[PDB]
Amino acid sequence: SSTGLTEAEAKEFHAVYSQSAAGFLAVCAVAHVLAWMWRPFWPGAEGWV
Amino acid sequence: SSTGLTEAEAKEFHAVYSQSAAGFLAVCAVAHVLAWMWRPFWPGAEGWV
Amino acid sequence: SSTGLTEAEAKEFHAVYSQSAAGFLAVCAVAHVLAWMWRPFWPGAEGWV
Amino acid sequence: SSTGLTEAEAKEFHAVYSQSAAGFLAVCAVAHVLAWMWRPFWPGAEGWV
Amino acid sequence: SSTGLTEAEAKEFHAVYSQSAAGFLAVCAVAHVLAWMWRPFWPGAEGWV
Amino acid sequence: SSTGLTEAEAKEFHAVYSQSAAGFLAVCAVAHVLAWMWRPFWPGAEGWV
Amino acid sequence: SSTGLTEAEAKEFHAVYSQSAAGFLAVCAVAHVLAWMWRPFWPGAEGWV
Amino acid sequence: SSTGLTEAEAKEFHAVYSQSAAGFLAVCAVAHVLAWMWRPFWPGAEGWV
Amino acid sequence: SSTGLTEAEAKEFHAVYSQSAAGFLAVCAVAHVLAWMWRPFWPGAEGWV
Amino acid sequence: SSTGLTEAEAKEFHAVYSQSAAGFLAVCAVAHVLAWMWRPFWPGAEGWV
Amino acid sequence: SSTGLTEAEAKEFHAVYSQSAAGFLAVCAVAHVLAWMWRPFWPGAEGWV
Amino acid sequence: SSTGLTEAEAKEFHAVYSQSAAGFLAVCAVAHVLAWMWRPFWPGAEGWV
Amino acid sequence: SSTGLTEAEAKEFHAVYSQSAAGFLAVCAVAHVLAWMWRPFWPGAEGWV
Amino acid sequence: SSTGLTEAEAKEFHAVYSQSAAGFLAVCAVAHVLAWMWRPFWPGAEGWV
Amino acid sequence: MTFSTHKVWLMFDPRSTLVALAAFLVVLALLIHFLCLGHDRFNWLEGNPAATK
Amino acid sequence: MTFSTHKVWLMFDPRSTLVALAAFLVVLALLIHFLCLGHDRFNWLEGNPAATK
Amino acid sequence: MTFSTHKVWLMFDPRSTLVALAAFLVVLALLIHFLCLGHDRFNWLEGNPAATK
Amino acid sequence: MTFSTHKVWLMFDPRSTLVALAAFLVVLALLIHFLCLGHDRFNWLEGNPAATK
Amino acid sequence: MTFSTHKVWLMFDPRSTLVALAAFLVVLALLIHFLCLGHDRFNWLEGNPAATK
Amino acid sequence: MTFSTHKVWLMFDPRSTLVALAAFLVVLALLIHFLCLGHDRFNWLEGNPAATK
Amino acid sequence: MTFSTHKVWLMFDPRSTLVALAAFLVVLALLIHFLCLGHDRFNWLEGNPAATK
Amino acid sequence: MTFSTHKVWLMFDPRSTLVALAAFLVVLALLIHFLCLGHDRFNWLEGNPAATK
Amino acid sequence: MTFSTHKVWLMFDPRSTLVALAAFLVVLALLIHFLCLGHDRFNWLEGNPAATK
Amino acid sequence: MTFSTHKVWLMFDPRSTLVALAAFLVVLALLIHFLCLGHDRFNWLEGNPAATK
Amino acid sequence: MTFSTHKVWLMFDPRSTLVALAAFLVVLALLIHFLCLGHDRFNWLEGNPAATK
Amino acid sequence: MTFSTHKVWLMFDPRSTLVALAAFLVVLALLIHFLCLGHDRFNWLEGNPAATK
Amino acid sequence: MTFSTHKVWLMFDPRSTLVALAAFLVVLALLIHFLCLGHDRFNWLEGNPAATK
Amino acid sequence: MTFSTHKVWLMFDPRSTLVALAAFLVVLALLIHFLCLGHDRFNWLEGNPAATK
Ligand code: BCL
Ligand code: BCL
Ligand code: BCL
Ligand code: BCL
Ligand code: BCL
Ligand code: BCL
Ligand code: BCL
Ligand code: BCL
Ligand code: BCL
Repeated sequence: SSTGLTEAEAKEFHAVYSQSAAGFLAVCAVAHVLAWMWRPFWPGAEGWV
Repeated sequence: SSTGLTEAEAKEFHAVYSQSAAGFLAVCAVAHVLAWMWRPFWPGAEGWV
Repeated sequence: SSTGLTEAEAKEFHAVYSQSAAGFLAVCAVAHVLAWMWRPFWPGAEGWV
Repeated sequence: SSTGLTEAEAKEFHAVYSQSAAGFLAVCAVAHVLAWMWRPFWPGAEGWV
Repeated sequence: SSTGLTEAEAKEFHAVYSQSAAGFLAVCAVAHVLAWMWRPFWPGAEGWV
Repeated sequence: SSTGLTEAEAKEFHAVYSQSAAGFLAVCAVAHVLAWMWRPFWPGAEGWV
Repeated sequence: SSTGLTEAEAKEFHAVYSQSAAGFLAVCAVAHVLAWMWRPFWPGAEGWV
Repeated sequence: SSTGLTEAEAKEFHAVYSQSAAGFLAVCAVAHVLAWMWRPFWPGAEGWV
Repeated sequence: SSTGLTEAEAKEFHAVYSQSAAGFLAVCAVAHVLAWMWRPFWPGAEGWV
Repeated sequence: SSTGLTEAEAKEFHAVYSQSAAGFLAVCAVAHVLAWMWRPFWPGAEGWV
Repeated sequence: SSTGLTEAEAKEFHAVYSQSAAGFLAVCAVAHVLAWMWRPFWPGAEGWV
Repeated sequence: SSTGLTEAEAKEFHAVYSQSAAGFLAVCAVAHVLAWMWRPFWPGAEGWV
Repeated sequence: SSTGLTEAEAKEFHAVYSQSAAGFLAVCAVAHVLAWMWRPFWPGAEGWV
Repeated sequence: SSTGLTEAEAKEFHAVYSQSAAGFLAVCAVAHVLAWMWRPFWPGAEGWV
Repeated sequence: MTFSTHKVWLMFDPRSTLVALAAFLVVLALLIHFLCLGHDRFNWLEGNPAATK
Repeated sequence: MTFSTHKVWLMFDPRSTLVALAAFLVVLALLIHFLCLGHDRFNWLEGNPAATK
Repeated sequence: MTFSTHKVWLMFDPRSTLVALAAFLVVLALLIHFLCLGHDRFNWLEGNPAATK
Repeated sequence: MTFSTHKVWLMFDPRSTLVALAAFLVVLALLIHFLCLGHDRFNWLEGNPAATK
Repeated sequence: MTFSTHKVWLMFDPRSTLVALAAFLVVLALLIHFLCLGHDRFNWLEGNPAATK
Repeated sequence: MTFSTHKVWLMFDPRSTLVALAAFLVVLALLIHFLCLGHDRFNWLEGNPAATK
Repeated sequence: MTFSTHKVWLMFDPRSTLVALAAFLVVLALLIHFLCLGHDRFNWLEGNPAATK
Repeated sequence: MTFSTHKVWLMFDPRSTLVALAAFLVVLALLIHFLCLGHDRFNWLEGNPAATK
Repeated sequence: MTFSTHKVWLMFDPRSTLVALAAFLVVLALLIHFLCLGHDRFNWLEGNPAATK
Repeated sequence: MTFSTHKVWLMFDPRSTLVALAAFLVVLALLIHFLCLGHDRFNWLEGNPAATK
Repeated sequence: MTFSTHKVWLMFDPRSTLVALAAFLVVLALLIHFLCLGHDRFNWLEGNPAATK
Repeated sequence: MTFSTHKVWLMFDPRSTLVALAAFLVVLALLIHFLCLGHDRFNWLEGNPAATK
Repeated sequence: MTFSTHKVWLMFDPRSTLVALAAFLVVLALLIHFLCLGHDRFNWLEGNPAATK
Repeated sequence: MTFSTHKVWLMFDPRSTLVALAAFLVVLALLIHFLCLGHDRFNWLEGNPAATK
């Protein structure tokens, strides 16, 4: 369309892009779980005590 | 019209855009419920006491 | 005329615009009533006492 | 003339403009009456005492 | 002349302009009378006492 | 000449200009007399005492 | 010459200019005499005592 | 495609690039293990005590 | 020559210029004599005592 | 290719470049060994004591 | 030559230039003699005492 | 090649350049030996004591 | 050559240039001898005592 | 070559340049000997004592 | 300008005049509100007592 | 503008008018929110007691 | 300029003259109001007692 | 804009509108998070006790 | 320049001369008013007693 | 964008979109890491004890 | 210039010369008045006693 | 990118991509080293004792 | 330039030379007057007694 | 880049690559030397005793 | 340049050389006068006693 | 570059390379001399005693 | 340059060389005079006693 | 460059090389003289005693 790609080329690029984005989000989720196990980042009513 | 799209293309784009906007607002609503359950953000007459 | 629109297109755009503006103003009015119930914002002769 | 409008077009635009201006001035007059009833804004010889 | 108007157009424009200027000056005169009645603005030899 | 005006136009413009300048100077003279009668503005040897 | 004026035009312009300059200098001289009669502006050996 | 390279050229460049990236990451991983054995960089609840 | 004037024109311009410069210098000499009679401006060995 | 060089010229340039880079790295390694023997730069738990 | 002048014009200009420069230097020399007779400006070993 | 030189001109220029660089390095080496003999610039464990 | 002068013109310019430079240097040398007799400008081991 | 000079012209220019450079270096060497004789500029272990 | 002077729009472009008038009115309203906020008696948000003297 | 003035879009371009109106409304909302934040009684995040005097 | 000098608009363009005069008058009005606000007696918002000495 | 106004994309370009909306939403989210971080109660990283008064 | 020198308008353009004269006269009037305001005796708004010494 | 919206690359150029996304993600990651470094509890390099209150 | 040097205007353009002379005279008058105002004896607005020593 | 996505270089120019990647990696390495130097425990040149608390 | 060097105006343009000379003379006169004003003895406005030592 | 990748010069221009590499290496060497000079233990010219703690 | 080097004006333009020389001589004279004014002994306006030590 | 790599001048222009090398060498020499002057032990002009600790 | 090197003017333009040499010599003379003025012993205007130590 | 390398002027323009060399040598000489003046021992104008320790 406005880009030079076709639907097939867009489909395969989107497959690779989706796999890459899912991997990035999975690594970020694992990183956040690790960070929480290090120091939880949502304080209770009394703060960081 | 002035964008080059047809009504059918505009309709399918609007369907995707509407779904995405509804999902974003739903996530924001859940986030605001969570933030309120963490610390409510409308103070009473005596403030944060 | 000077915008390229016809009266028919101007009329339907104005219908959508009028509905959107009325909805925005209704939400703003509800928000102002809520903000007043939270904390009224017109002080009496003695101020915020 | 120098704007491209006709005298009839100028007449109808001026009718709408005059109505809108009168409405704006009326709302401002009501707002000024309300503001005066809240806190009058012309002090006497002793000031705001 | 140098402007695109003719004498007939200039005369009627000047009629409207003269009426508007006279009205503006009358309002300003009334406003200055009111301001003087509020607080006179030419001090005597002893100042504002 | 170098302005495009003729002597006839220059004479009547100068008539209006001269009347307006004389009126401005007369108003300024009256204003200066009034300001002097308010507070004279040439001090004597001892100053503003 | 290099200004486009004729000697006849230059002569009358210079007549008007000379009269205007002489009048300006005469007014300035009267003003300086008046200022001196107000406060002389050349101090003696002891200054303004 | 849009770079002028062929798929075979892209394939050999990617082979070299992948080997270089893997080597860089392996050196970085060894470096991070060494840095951790020098001074671990995730503090416990008591900090660096 | 390089200015477009003639030696005849240069001679009369120089006559006027020389008269004007001599007058300016004469006025300056008189002014300096007056200034010296007011307050001499070359101090002796002890200064302005 | 995109540089104008051929594989043979690229090969001999890479031979010289590789020799020079290896020499630079060897000199840097010797310099680092010397600097360590001067003052080691990885502190222990007690620091520079 | 490169200025457009001839040697005859250059010599005639140089005569006036040399006379003017000699006069300027003579006035400067008389001025420096006068300034020295006012206050000599080369201090001895003890300074201005 | 890309500089316009031939291999013979490049070779003779490189002969001169190599001689000049070797002389510069020899002078720098002698200067560094002299500077070390003046004040050695690698401190021991106790510093400059 | 690259300046447009001939050797004959260069020689006769250089004669005057050499004379002027020698005169300037001679005046500077006399001035330096005079300045040294005023106050020598190379301090001994004890400074300006 | 790239400057437009011939080798014969380069030879004589380099002869003059070399003589001038040698004279400059000789004057600088004599000046440095003189400066050393005034105040030597390489301090011993105790500094300028 | 009055109700009867409809011919002013043969001289002033209605669109540009409307835009300029809106800009001027918004700026004036902001300035007046800020002036009220800048004084003790009329800063309704600060809520000082009305008698500031 | 009212409900019956649909011909204003024969004078104002709907797209540019919508963009300018959105920009103005966002700026106005930000200004008013910041004004509330800048005063003790109406700064809901600071949570002062309502009676500031 | 008086009531009888209608021919002034054959020399000055009415629209640009009106715009320039409106700008000058607004700036002058703002200046005079600000000068009143800058003095104790005539700052009606501050409301000092009229006798200020 | 609603679920039924699909014709808005015949006057607004989807790509530029999407980019502008993403930029606006990101800037708004950053501003709101920074406002939360700028107050004691809602700076979750600083972790003050919820009752700041 | 007097009542009899109408030919000065064959040399000076009346419109530009009027504009420049108005600008100069307004600037001079503002300067003199500001000078009066800058001194104790002649600042009518401040209203000092006339005998400032 | 979801797993099924592959047609979004007919509207957005994949190379420029990838470059802009990489820039945005790197900047956001740096911002969040700097915010963590800016608070006592979550500056892992500084290593304050977790209970900062 | 004198009363007899009328041919000076065959060299200097009368209109530009008049404008430059007016500008110079106004600037000089302002400078001299400001110098009078900058000294105690001759600041007529300040009205110091004449004997300032 | 992965080991199998060689067709990424049909979209990204290898030379400019390599230059940009090298610049980014060098800047990131400098930033991280400077962050280590900016903290007491991890400034190996300063050589503080590891237990900074 | 003397009384006999009338030919100097074949080299220097009389109008530009006169303008530059007038500018230089005005600037020099102002400088000398300001220097006199800058010293106690010769500031005639300030009127210090002549014996300043 | 390794000993076997001579084809990298069919992509990178040797002259510009050499110039950029030399500039980067010189800047990196200067930075590291300045970092050594910026710390007590490794400033060889200042010559502090090695045990700075 | 001497009394006999009249051919120097076949190389230097007399008008530009004269203007440059006038500017240089004026600037030098001002600099020297200012240096005299900058020292106690030779500031003839200040009129210090000649023996400043 | 070594004694045997004479073909380096078929790639680098000898004149520009020489000028750039001279500039770099002069700047480096100045920098190193200034660094010596910036330390007590190696500022030969200041001449501190060699044992600065 | 020596007495016998007249061919230097076939390479250097005499007029521009003379101007540059005059500028350099004037700047050098000013610098040296100011250096003398900046030191107690050699400031002849200040007239300190020669033995400054 | 040595005595035998006369062919260096087929590569370097003698006039521009001479000008650049003169500029560099003058700047270097000024720098070295200023460095000497910047230290007590070698400021011959200041004339400190040679033993500054
Ligand atoms: C989320 C899916 C739909 C959507 C569904 C609806 C529905 C249903 C309604 C609106 C209404 C409105 N929408 Mg909408 N709206 C969408 C996207 C937008 C976008 C945008 C650029 O993305 C904008 C600027 C708007 C703007 C607006 C307001 C001008 C208008 C008035 C009420 C209001 O919310 O005022 C306050 C303005 C704001 C708070 C900012 C506006 C931004 C958000 C996105 C507005 C959506 C609000 C809407 C009520 C949410 C309901 C959707 C639910 C998932 C069912 N919408 C998409 C296309 N929208 C209402 C209306 O027309 O009034 C009569 C209405 O009933
Ligand atoms: C909300 C749906 C309609 C609308 C419905 C009406 C109705 C009904 C009226 C007006 C009137 C006015 N409208 Mg409206 N108005 C709309 C959008 C606008 C826009 C705009 C750029 O979108 C502007 C500048 C205006 C401007 C104006 C004023 C100039 C005018 C004077 C009274 C007033 O409110 O002054 C104060 C100015 C402000 C407070 C600034 C804000 C302007 C707001 C947006 C206008 C809405 C005010 C209106 C009274 C609300 C009633 C609508 C209800 C939903 C039923 N309207 C849309 C098209 N409008 C009145 C009129 O013509 O006077 C005789 C009137 O009776
Ligand atoms: C509101 C509907 C009408 C309107 C109705 C009238 C009527 C009726 C009169 C005027 C008069 C005037 N109008 Mg009007 N006027 C309108 C819009 C304007 C606009 C504008 C750009 O919108 C401007 C600059 C003016 C300017 C002016 C003044 C020059 C003039 C003198 C009064 C005055 O100075 O009061 C001080 C106020 C100002 C300087 C601010 C000016 C702006 C406002 C909008 C002026 C309106 C005047 C006043 C409120 C009259 C409205 C009463 C109606 C019954 C609602 N009008 C619209 C078109 N106007 C009077 C006149 O001509 O004198 C002989 C007069 O009798
Ligand atoms: C007011 C109506 C007339 C006018 C009527 C006269 C008359 C009559 C005389 C002058 C004279 C002069 N006018 Mg006039 N003058 C006018 C407008 C101007 C304007 C202008 C741009 O508008 C300028 C620059 C001048 C300038 C001048 C002076 C150069 C000149 C010398 C005396 C003087 O006042 O010096 C000081 C300069 C000033 C104080 C500032 C500007 C001068 C003011 C504007 C003119 C007033 C001067 C005059 C004495 C006023 C008397 C007019 C009465 C109403 C009868 N006039 C208009 C056209 N003018 C006199 C003359 O030529 O001397 C022989 C003279 O007799
Ligand atoms: C010195 C002579 C050779 C060279 C010989 C080798 C050999 C052998 C190897 C590499 C490897 C690598 N080289 Mg190499 N390398 C050279 C010049 C370069 C240049 C350059 C612009 O000059 C760059 C950017 C690189 C980059 C790289 C890395 C991307 C890659 C991964 C390991 C690594 O060191 O990561 C860390 C990145 C850095 C430390 C940044 C510094 C870059 C330096 C110059 C990398 C060269 C170090 C290399 C390991 C030396 C090995 C010892 C040799 C026997 C002398 N080389 C020259 C052409 N290079 C390795 C590889 O491909 O992994 C599978 C590998 O086995
Ligand atoms: C006012 C009427 C006449 C005029 C009448 C005369 C007469 C008569 C004489 C001069 C003389 C001179 N005039 Mg004249 N002069 C006029 C306008 C000018 C203007 C100008 C741009 O307007 C300038 C720059 C001058 C400049 C000068 C001097 C260069 C010259 C030298 C004496 C002097 O005053 O030095 C000091 C310079 C100043 C104080 C500043 C210069 C500006 C003023 C305007 C000088 C003119 C003052 C003049 C002497 C006063 C006499 C006029 C009386 C009304 C009779 N005149 C007009 C055209 N002028 C004299 C002369 O030529 O010397 C032999 C002389 O006798
Ligand atoms: C003064 C007369 C000759 C000259 C005579 C010689 C002789 C003889 C030799 C050199 C050597 C060298 N010359 Mg040489 N040199 C000249 C002018 C220059 C110029 C210049 C732009 O004017 C430069 C940049 C150089 C540069 C250089 C060095 C790169 C080179 C290495 C040793 C060295 O001194 O390093 C240190 C660099 C410096 C101290 C700064 C460089 C500037 C000065 C002018 C270098 C000349 C020093 C030279 C040794 C003095 C001896 C000449 C005596 C009068 C006999 N020369 C002129 C043309 N030069 C030597 C060589 O080639 O090594 C194998 C060598 O034997
Ligand atoms: C003033 C009358 C003559 C003149 C008559 C002479 C005579 C006679 C001699 C010189 C000499 C010199 N002149 Mg000459 N000189 C003139 C104008 C100039 C101008 C100029 C642009 O106006 C310049 C830059 C010079 C420059 C110079 C020197 C470069 C040169 C060397 C000695 C010296 O004074 O060094 C120091 C540099 C300075 C002090 C800077 C100031 C330059 C001044 C203007 C030089 C004039 C000095 C001269 C001796 C005075 C003669 C006039 C007397 C009143 C009779 N002259 C005019 C044309 N000049 C001498 C010479 O050639 O050496 C062998 C020499 O014998
Ligand atoms: C004064 C009349 C002659 C002149 C007569 C001589 C004579 C004779 C000699 C030189 C020599 C030199 N001249 Mg010479 N020189 C002149 C003008 C110049 C100009 C110039 C732009 O005008 C420059 C840059 C130079 C430069 C130089 C040096 C590069 C060169 C080396 C010795 C030296 O003085 O180093 C130090 C550099 C300086 C102090 C900077 C100032 C340069 C001054 C102006 C040069 C005059 C040198 C000296 C004072 C004159 C007598 C020299 C003695 C016989 C030693 N000359 C004119 C053309 N020059 C000598 C030489 O070639 O060495 C083998 C040499 O024997």
